[PDB]
Amino acid sequence: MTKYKYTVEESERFNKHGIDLTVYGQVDPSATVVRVSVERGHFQEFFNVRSSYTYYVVSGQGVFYLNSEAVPAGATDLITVPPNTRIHYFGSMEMVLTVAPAFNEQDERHVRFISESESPY
Ligand SMILES: O=c1ccn([C@@H]2O[C@H](CO)[C@@H](O)[C@H]2O)c(=O)[nH]1
Repeated sequence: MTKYKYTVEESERFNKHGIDLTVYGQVDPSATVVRVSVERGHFQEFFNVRSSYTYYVVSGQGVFYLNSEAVPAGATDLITVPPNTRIHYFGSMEMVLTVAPAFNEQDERHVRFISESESPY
């Protein structure tokens, strides 16, 4: 009766601000986990008032901007962003993202769009 396994085939998959998201559909108040694929960048800056965003970099190389501070990131690195921190990133990377407490779109806040020319990837 209990669903333990979620697959890519059954996931919701869409593009948002230059990234390709795989949202498995996990429901759990403690955290939710998604895949993020980025070719050149996440061309938007945002923050989340409630949840920490933890990015594990599966492959590739990029750079996060966290409250405007550059944080280089590469394969096998863990990037740990606390709540209420402005986020954007450039790069060519495959990542696994944890949002803890569970992602709620109501908690996210748009700061600005970013020109695609700003990414050096
Ligand atoms: O369940 C989730 C988790 C993350 N994201 C999005 O993934 C990006 C993470 O950088 C942000 O645009 C964030 O809103 C979603 O859309 N849904």
